[PDB]
Amino acid sequence: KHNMKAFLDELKAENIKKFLYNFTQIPHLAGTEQNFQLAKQIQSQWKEFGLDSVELAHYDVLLSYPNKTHPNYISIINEDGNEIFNTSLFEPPPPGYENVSDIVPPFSAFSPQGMPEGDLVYVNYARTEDFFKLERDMKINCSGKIVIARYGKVFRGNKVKNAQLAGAKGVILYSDPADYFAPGVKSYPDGWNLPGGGVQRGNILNLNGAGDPLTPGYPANEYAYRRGIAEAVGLPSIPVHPIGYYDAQKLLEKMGGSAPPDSSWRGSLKVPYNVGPGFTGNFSTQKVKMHIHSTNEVTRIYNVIGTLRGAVEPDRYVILGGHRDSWVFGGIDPQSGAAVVHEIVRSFGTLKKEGWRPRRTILFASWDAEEFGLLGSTEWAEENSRLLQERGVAYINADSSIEGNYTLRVDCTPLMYSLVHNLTKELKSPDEGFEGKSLYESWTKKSPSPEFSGMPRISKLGSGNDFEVFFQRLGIASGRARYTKNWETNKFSGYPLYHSVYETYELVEKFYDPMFKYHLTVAQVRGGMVFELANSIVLPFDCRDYAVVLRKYADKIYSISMKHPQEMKTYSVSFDSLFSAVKNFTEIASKFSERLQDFSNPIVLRMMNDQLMFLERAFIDPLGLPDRPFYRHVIYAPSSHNKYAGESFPGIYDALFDIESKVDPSKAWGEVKRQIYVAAFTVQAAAETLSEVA
Amino acid sequence: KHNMKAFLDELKAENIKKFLYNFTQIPHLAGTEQNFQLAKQIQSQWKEFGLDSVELAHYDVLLSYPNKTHPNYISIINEDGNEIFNTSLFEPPPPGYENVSDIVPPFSAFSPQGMPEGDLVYVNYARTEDFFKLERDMKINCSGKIVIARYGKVFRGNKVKNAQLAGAKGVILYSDPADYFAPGVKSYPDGWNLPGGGVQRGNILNLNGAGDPLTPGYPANEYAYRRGIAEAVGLPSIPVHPIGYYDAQKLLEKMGGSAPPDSSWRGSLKVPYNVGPGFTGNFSTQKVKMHIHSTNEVTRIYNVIGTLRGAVEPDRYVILGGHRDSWVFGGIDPQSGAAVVHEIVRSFGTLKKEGWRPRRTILFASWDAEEFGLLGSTEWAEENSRLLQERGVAYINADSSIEGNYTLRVDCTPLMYSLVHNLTKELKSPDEGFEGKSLYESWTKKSPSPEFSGMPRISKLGSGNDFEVFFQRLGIASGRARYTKNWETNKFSGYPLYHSVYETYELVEKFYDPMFKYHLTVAQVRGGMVFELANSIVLPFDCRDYAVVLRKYADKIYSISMKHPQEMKTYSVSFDSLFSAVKNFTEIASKFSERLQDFSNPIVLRMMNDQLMFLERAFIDPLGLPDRPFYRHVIYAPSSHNKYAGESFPGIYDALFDIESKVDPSKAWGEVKRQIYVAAFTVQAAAETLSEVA
Ligand SMILES: *[C@@H]1O[C@H](CO)[C@@H](O[C@@H]2O[C@H](CO)[C@@H](O[C@@H]3O[C@H](CO[C@H]4O[C@H](CO)[C@@H](O)[C@H](O)[C@@H]4O)[C@@H](O)[C@H](O[C@H]4O[C@H](CO)[C@@H](O)[C@H](O)[C@@H]4O)[C@@H]3O)[C@H](O)[C@H]2NC(C)=O)[C@H](O)[C@H]1NC(C)=O
Ligand SMILES: *[C@@H]1O[C@H](CO)[C@@H](O[C@@H]2O[C@H](CO)[C@@H](O[C@@H]3O[C@H](CO[C@H]4O[C@H](CO)[C@@H](O)[C@H](O)[C@@H]4O)[C@@H](O)[C@H](O[C@H]4O[C@H](CO)[C@@H](O)[C@H](O)[C@@H]4O)[C@@H]3O)[C@H](O)[C@H]2NC(C)=O)[C@H](O)[C@H]1NC(C)=O
Ligand SMILES: *[C@@H]1O[C@H](CO[C@@H]2O[C@@H](C)[C@@H](O)[C@@H](O)[C@@H]2O)[C@@H](O[C@@H]2O[C@H](CO)[C@@H](O[C@@H]3O[C@H](CO)[C@@H](O)[C@H](O)[C@@H]3O)[C@H](O)[C@H]2NC(C)=O)[C@H](O)[C@H]1NC(C)=O
Ligand SMILES: *[C@@H]1O[C@H](CO[C@@H]2O[C@@H](C)[C@@H](O)[C@@H](O)[C@@H]2O)[C@@H](O[C@@H]2O[C@H](CO)[C@@H](O[C@@H]3O[C@H](CO)[C@@H](O)[C@H](O)[C@@H]3O)[C@H](O)[C@H]2NC(C)=O)[C@H](O)[C@H]1NC(C)=O
Ligand SMILES: COC(=O)CCN1CCCc2cc(-c3ccc(/C=C(\C#N)C(=O)NCCCC[C@H](NC(=O)N[C@@H](CCC(=O)O)C(=O)O)C(=O)O)s3)ccc21
Ligand SMILES: COC(=O)CCN1CCCc2cc(-c3ccc(/C=C(\C#N)C(=O)NCCCC[C@H](NC(=O)N[C@@H](CCC(=O)O)C(=O)O)C(=O)O)s3)ccc21
Ligand SMILES: *[C@@H]1O[C@H](CO)[C@@H](O[C@@H]2O[C@H](CO)[C@@H](O[C@@H]3O[C@H](CO)[C@@H](O)[C@H](O)[C@@H]3O)[C@H](O)[C@H]2NC(C)=O)[C@H](O)[C@H]1NC(C)=O
Ligand SMILES: *[C@@H]1O[C@H](CO)[C@@H](O[C@@H]2O[C@H](CO)[C@@H](O[C@@H]3O[C@H](CO)[C@@H](O)[C@H](O)[C@@H]3O)[C@H](O)[C@H]2NC(C)=O)[C@H](O)[C@H]1NC(C)=O
Ligand SMILES: *[C@@H]1O[C@H](CO)[C@@H](O[C@@H]2O[C@H](CO)[C@@H](O[C@@H]3O[C@H](CO)[C@@H](O)[C@H](O)[C@@H]3O)[C@H](O)[C@H]2NC(C)=O)[C@H](O)[C@H]1NC(C)=O
Ligand SMILES: *[C@@H]1O[C@H](CO)[C@@H](O[C@@H]2O[C@H](CO)[C@@H](O[C@@H]3O[C@H](CO)[C@@H](O)[C@H](O)[C@@H]3O)[C@H](O)[C@H]2NC(C)=O)[C@H](O)[C@H]1NC(C)=O
Ligand SMILES: *[C@@H]1O[C@H](CO)[C@@H](O[C@@H]2O[C@H](CO)[C@@H](O)[C@H](O)[C@H]2NC(C)=O)[C@H](O)[C@H]1NC(C)=O
Ligand SMILES: *[C@@H]1O[C@H](CO)[C@@H](O[C@@H]2O[C@H](CO)[C@@H](O)[C@H](O)[C@H]2NC(C)=O)[C@H](O)[C@H]1NC(C)=O
Ligand SMILES: *[C@@H]1O[C@H](CO)[C@@H](O)[C@H](O)[C@H]1NC(C)=O
Ligand SMILES: *[C@@H]1O[C@H](CO)[C@@H](O)[C@H](O)[C@H]1NC(C)=O
Ligand SMILES: *[C@@H]1O[C@H](CO)[C@@H](O)[C@H](O)[C@H]1NC(C)=O
Ligand SMILES: *[C@@H]1O[C@H](CO)[C@@H](O)[C@H](O)[C@H]1NC(C)=O
Ligand SMILES: [Ca+2]
Ligand SMILES: [Ca+2]
Ligand SMILES: [Cl-]
Ligand SMILES: [Cl-]
Ligand code: NA
Ligand code: NA
Ligand code: NA
Ligand code: NA
Ligand SMILES: [Zn+2]
Ligand SMILES: [Zn+2]
Ligand SMILES: [Zn+2]
Ligand SMILES: [Zn+2]
Repeated sequence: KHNMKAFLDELKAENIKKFLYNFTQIPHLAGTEQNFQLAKQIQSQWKEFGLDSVELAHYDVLLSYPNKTHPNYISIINEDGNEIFNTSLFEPPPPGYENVSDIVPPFSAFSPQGMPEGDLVYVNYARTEDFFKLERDMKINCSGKIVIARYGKVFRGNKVKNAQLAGAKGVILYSDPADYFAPGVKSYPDGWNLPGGGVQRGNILNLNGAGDPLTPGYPANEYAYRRGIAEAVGLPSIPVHPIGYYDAQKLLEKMGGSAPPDSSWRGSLKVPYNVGPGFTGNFSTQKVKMHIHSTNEVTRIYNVIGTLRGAVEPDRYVILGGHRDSWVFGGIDPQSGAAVVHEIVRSFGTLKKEGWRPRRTILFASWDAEEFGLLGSTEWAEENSRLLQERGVAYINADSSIEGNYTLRVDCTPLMYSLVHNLTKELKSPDEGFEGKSLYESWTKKSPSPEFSGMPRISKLGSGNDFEVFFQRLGIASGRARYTKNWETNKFSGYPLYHSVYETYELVEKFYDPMFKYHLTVAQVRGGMVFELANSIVLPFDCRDYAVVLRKYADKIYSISMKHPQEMKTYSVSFDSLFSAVKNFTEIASKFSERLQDFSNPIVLRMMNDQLMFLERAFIDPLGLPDRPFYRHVIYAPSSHNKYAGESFPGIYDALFDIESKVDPSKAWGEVKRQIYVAAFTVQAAAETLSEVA
Repeated sequence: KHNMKAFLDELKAENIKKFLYNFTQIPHLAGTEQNFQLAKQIQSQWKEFGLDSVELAHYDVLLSYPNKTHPNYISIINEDGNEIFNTSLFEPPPPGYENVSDIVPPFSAFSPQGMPEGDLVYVNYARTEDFFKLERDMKINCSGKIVIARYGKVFRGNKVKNAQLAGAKGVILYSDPADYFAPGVKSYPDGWNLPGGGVQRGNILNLNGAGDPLTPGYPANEYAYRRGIAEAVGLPSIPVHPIGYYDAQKLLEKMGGSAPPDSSWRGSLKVPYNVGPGFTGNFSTQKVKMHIHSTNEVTRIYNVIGTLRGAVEPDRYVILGGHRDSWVFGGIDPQSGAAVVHEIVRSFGTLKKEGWRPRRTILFASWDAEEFGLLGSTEWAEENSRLLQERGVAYINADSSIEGNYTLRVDCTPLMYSLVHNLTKELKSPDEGFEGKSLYESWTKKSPSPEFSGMPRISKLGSGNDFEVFFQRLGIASGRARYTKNWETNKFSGYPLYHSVYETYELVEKFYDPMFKYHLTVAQVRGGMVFELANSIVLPFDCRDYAVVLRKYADKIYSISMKHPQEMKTYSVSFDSLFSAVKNFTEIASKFSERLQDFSNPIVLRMMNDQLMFLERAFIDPLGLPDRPFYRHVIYAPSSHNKYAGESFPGIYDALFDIESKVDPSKAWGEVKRQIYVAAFTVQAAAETLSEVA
């Protein structure tokens, strides 16, 4: 029989391992010839595997590269202008890769050029609250200072935006062992920790969903009109560069001025973590100087798009997508994901060769330039936005399959919760101690839901990956899944070797997943979701699960506002309309679910499959959120303080944030009330898409 | 049999006449008790007629009314401040209505209050080109002047916006006999001409699609957050008032300063039409003073929404809508339309009582507050926008059924051209001399297409009526049809008694349509279109007709740009991408049409009906046109110089308009190129919705 079990049994750990090895021998930086060569290889293999069509979709987008003959670095300079300390020009390459060429040195993509010199201020993680603490409580002024911030806790683009708004003239990012060195594990190559010469690459844009900085709204095709650089979306205005902790120690050790305000500001290095500004007495005349010479350049990128045409509803698309470009070798990010997609394609293609087709069309995507701002997925969705919003059933992302070896991690729309619970109950746990038990059982035991006993934790989608255009701009039901760590060590930093030259095939094979069993489990979860989405007669979405979370989010946002009881009285701020809408959604969703159970009529079916498919769509507001026109989903947006985190009822959340500091409270509370109305209206409108249609 | 012929034969001229009489005995001003009473009557009768559900949908919107105890008027004042001439306080009521109460006196809805005094400037029709002529050629400065403009040629809101941007401190509108008195016909009540005491009411907003000025984007429901008045959409900033030609003659006769620049500036009154400023020598110390005391007030309005549930595709909506509110009695506008809708509902309901249902759902709408800015249709579409954009097949408007008795007028999307040709070939001409001939034949003979022999003229949709939200904001295929005049007399002014107290039942019964045969023909055209849209197995849209017009519009816009060959060379302005997209659309549309002919499979059918339904939808750009976020259709928008007229490729048109006067040509031509890219991209994206789906 050709059923989900046939699909799942065809997936092989050994194949994933072979593909990962194949994808990680050389760097595949976006816009480079090697990444175009890999794109062509994937296109050819997906054709071989049996897909109906496999095309490259190319765009010309703004990318950023260091200057090969004018290297980026940072110095401590003395009063004569002699550079007495220089940060490294490259990470020491790992064993056996010391002759690999075209390893891009560490840099912050899209940094402007410049050579600013000044006194250092240490700003902890450079979060909104770190700058609050500096300016409001400690009275330290960052204006015209170079700030030094540790990576972790929030997306590095938000750190840079925060530093810029504080008046910094430059930003130095570094990896503190507190955040990137797990106690009792060795540094690469003898364990999975970050060595002191290791450095995390990454872009520092604030795109807010825009895609290519030069063509917001429209695909960067051959005849596109581009903005000039001065009007580009999301570029930083001050130079930025990342360093490892050997070099950071040299920059931090001489720091003077004020003490750290508390122990939450101290990392693990043998330094005081003084905030500054500037160095202690002996060295007070020394300064820090950055030298940044990277250039932004419009460069061609290539997505591979594979199609497996649906037998019954070819005009309904279930999308499995993940990126292919990497900073260096991409051992985890993204090739551990891409190897998993390759094996999924292979398995579906085996079934297709035996005569099977899925009910709905499955689209497979190998995205380019994800690392430079989700550019390949966003440009392709801008090109195809009309097809996607009228036909897009679901998008399953497929970046890194592992960031640990402890348990499953799922972030998705509430519409997929029941699908994920059901599927994981049918899959075998790969975990030691759970032999013969379901993935659901092991996952639930290791990662319990905070709300419900006997259920596992499933998080809201945030951002910083290729589902952003599909979910928060276009309103297509989206999900992601990977193996993860126990979050009770170095929390809200990912894995230590993230975006470093040390993220290699050997990292994975030796330290994360030697048997490729976690990879296989992740292929079963991602592939299984795609299979059910593309093949179930009734779409496997439960609208009642949206009703339950909407109430939780409404309680949360109400609780935030209720910290200001006097202002809620003065300005007549009521949440009644939002609770009413959520109550109505709950009642209508319950009734819709009864009809979905209680209806041989393919029009009623497809009518109801359309109501299911368009339910995520109904949370889109075509006017977008304030000053973020590409974040249109009213229930979920990336946190305005951390692109990685999701925020619920983001319009109301941002209206309430730090509201006690606004100069005009009547105007600020007016805007809170405006966002309440928008959210209540959108919830009610979404509910009404589930009512009887006539 | 229950087929279109059964539907059409059930329609009766005598019923339309009875309904028109019933709807026009008292005024039905939006927001008044009498208009709520009529709404309740229509709701009750549509239920009686057999519709499945009939609901009122109410909103609280900004309306505008004169102050009953502080009347609006204009004076000529002398140097002592004695008011030596006053304009009328009311139109002399027609025979037999001299005791009807609650006739709203003439006023310009949404005028601010004020009592400005100053010298008059006569500005012809107050068009963009009239102000160009004044400022650029004649060197007359309107700053701080009261302008007097004749009605006609363009929507009165554009006149006011143009006067405001010229620095006027007030606007006086009047009806010139040149534009509102047809040679050789008598004034009401003895003919259909405007008497000298007659005055045209009408709002002077510039909403650009926004709907209620206080709630752009969202329905004005019970919990809506409203903008303050200062941030409202579209309100004029200077007082405005309309007068008849007896009073205008008194204001114009003393005008001095410069002569009219040419005869296109002279109307029919026995006055010089001097432009001013101010009066001739003897009277140079006299001034004009306005007294405006109207108030804007949030007021409840009521739409009636009737549903006839579809038998096979209940989740597909074909909408017949027209408004019910009137300025006074609404003898033509809108009750000649509403009586026609009432009879259509009656006929469909007769068939329903015999057991028939249409294939798709038909929604019937009696809109409120159309006269105050399309408010009722727009608020309802804002409320239901998600249902309408995923389910809306078509919208047929149904305002005034007659504006003349000469021939048919149709303005619609190209997607309806073939439907209209086919239907009119099956209908009988009501015209004298065409007994036994088709409506198509009489219409084609009297109103030939300018492009094609043996075809009738069908115009682009403009605006100034309730289809605006459905077509230009939401991208639902839309059309309108009515009987019209021969446009070779007083051109681009409508009918003489438009928006006057004289627009009565007797006007229609005595002078326009004594046998109600033109009304019946219009009921057959509107009703027949609805019938085919709601009942044809394959949607009756021909995508090839869009391809033909796209080429015509691309040639037109290219020809405008080619007036500036030097700048097109300097700035590398090419239309190649737009022509390529139009060529592709033509090829893909031809192939789609072959498949539509060449496919028992209801999924392929409905898949292809979805491609047809979503084709108009594909011309929407969710970012809207520049500074007009609610005009989202890239092919059609209301002219930025005249809301009544449609403009094709409006983004490029506005970028090219008066471009030779821009101070920064590189920036201006850059924006032309940007709009070319947007238009070429949107045409190609629309074409690709017609490609094979996978
Ligand atoms: C959750 O779902 C419920 C439906 O079960 C919605 O309930 C509606 O709530 C609104 C209030 O926001 C009600 O609005 C009121 O309507 C009255 C007229 O209603 C009649 O006509 C409608 C046709 O639209 C019928 O549906 C209805 O059954 C009645 O026949 C108005 O008279 C009310 O206005 C008066 O009172 C208010 C409040 O004091 C004053 O401000 C006004 O000035 C005026 O005096 C009022 O507008 C509506 O009737 C309810 N519908 C139903 C079917 O019960 C909730 O709105 C929904 N939640 C959200 C967030 O949408
Ligand atoms: C009307 O419809 C036609 C399709 O019939 C479209 O034609 C496309 O036109 C674009 C130009 O805008 C072509 O783009 C060119 O693609 C080359 C690579 O194409 C290969 O890969 C694609 C996969 O996407 C295949 O479809 C294709 O068959 C080929 O296998 C590039 O190499 C070209 O770039 C080079 O030349 C340009 C121009 O000189 C330089 O600026 C570049 O720097 C570079 O050197 C170029 O990008 C595209 O190939 C065409 N497709 C097909 C199938 O023919 C029209 O675009 C469409 N009109 C509109 C408005 O959309
Ligand atoms: C830190 O690095 C700086 C800069 O060095 C340069 O850039 C780096 C990224 C590497 O690619 C280096 O190889 C590269 O040189 C060092 O300061 C520089 O020192 C050099 C050599 O001593 C100076 O060159 C001199 O140039 C003048 C020309 O007028 C001659 O008089 C001299 O004979 C000599 O050739 C150079 O001027 C100087 N540059 C700057 C910007 O200060 C620095 O020594 C190094 N510090 C360390 C390792 O502690
Ligand atoms: C044009 O109309 C103005 C204003 O008249 C008023 O408003 C109109 C819309 C109508 O509703 C009128 O019925 C209404 O009166 C006329 O000017 C006004 O004339 C009256 C009567 O002569 C003046 O009243 C005077 O008030 C003072 C109070 O201090 C006394 O000294 C007088 O005994 C007398 O009662 C009024 O002040 C004056 N108003 C203004 C604003 O000028 C005007 O006569 C008329 N012109 C015509 C018909 O040619
Ligand atoms: C209900 O739910 C809840 O309770 C919500 C809970 N909740 C609410 C409150 C606190 C909170 C915090 C977080 C996080 C904070 C830090 C996080 C992780 C990192 C940091 N700093 C990090 O760098 N990880 C590396 C892998 C991830 C990026 C990685 N992606 C990329 O590398 N992409 C590129 C390009 C991206 C782009 O340009 O946009 C890049 O980032 O450079 C991946 O996705 O694997 S996640 C998440 C949820 C959360
Ligand atoms: C291919 O095509 C082509 O060739 C396109 C050709 N083409 C291109 C170039 C020249 C041109 C000019 C025109 C016109 C110019 C003036 C016109 C008519 C009037 C004036 N002035 C007028 O007042 N008519 C009264 C009835 C119409 C309004 C009447 N509507 C209302 O009364 N509505 C209210 C509220 C509206 C709102 O608030 O928005 C109001 O207007 O007050 C109706 O629709 O019956 S139409 C049309 C097309 C055209
Ligand atoms: C990753 O795996 C791919 C797919 O197996 C490898 O690419 C493939 O490499 C082989 C051997 O080089 C190619 O076959 C050769 O073809 C040429 C003619 O073009 C011929 O001269 C040789 O004799 C040989 O038959 C094959 O085309 C190619 N397939 C692709 C790109 O689809 C790739 O080498 C692996 N990469 C690494 C780093 O291991
Ligand atoms: C995840 O799995 C659960 C458990 O199987 C699914 O819920 C179950 O769905 C079935 C099929 O629709 C329900 O069966 C129905 O039962 C009623 C009788 O009460 C009958 O009227 C229907 O004809 C039908 O037989 C079943 O009740 C229901 N079980 C529970 C506990 O809710 C669920 O649908 C799955 N989720 C997804 C997204 O697939
Ligand atoms: C326009 O036509 C409508 C519909 O025919 C007229 O309204 C209807 O008027 C009649 C007579 O007044 C109403 O019947 C009456 O009902 C009351 C009880 O409510 C009773 O006291 C009387 O004896 C009589 O039976 C009828 O309800 C009403 N129908 C509606 C509103 O649906 C209306 O009068 C006409 N208007 C004009 C201006 O001619
Ligand atoms: C308006 O009326 C015209 C004329 O009736 C309609 O065009 C006609 O549509 C029919 C039905 O699809 C076409 O018949 C087809 O003919 C081909 C053979 O060439 C065959 O392959 C198909 O199975 C089918 O029998 C017919 O060719 C076509 N006539 C013309 C002159 O184009 C048109 O569809 C109507 N428009 C609307 C919107 O309904
Ligand atoms: C990368 O840096 C080098 C310099 O280290 C740049 O080459 C110089 O560019 C300047 C300014 O245009 C010229 O005046 C010199 O003649 C060049 N010098 C040398 C030594 O080649 C180069 O332009 C930069 N590359 C990029 C892509 O920006
Ligand atoms: C319409 O106009 C009348 C005046 O002709 C207004 O009534 C006056 O309002 C003023 C200012 O608020 C009061 O001081 C007076 O006591 C009122 N005078 C009279 C004679 O009644 C009235 O407010 C206006 N109506 C509206 C709805 O604006
Ligand atoms: C910080 O320093 C700058 C530059 O000297 C100054 O202009 C600014 O006002 C200061 N801000 C605060 C909050 O002290
Ligand atoms: C793999 O699992 C073991 C057992 O818990 C753990 O000690 C080790 O740290 C894990 N490896 C990684 C990379 O997390
Ligand atoms: C018109 O008059 C005003 C007011 O006196 C003046 O400020 C303005 O500059 C003048 N404009 C032109 C174009 O002459
Ligand atoms: C009705 O038609 C006749 C015949 O052409 C014409 O003379 C008369 O003016 C028409 N009435 C109206 C209101 O146009
Ligand atoms: Ca873009
Ligand atoms: Ca509104
Ligand atoms: Cl992922
Ligand atoms: Cl109409
Ligand atoms: Na384990
Ligand atoms: Na290695
Ligand atoms: Na005639
Ligand atoms: Na009359
Ligand atoms: Zn990644
Ligand atoms: Zn990454
Ligand atoms: Zn009207
Ligand atoms: Zn009107």
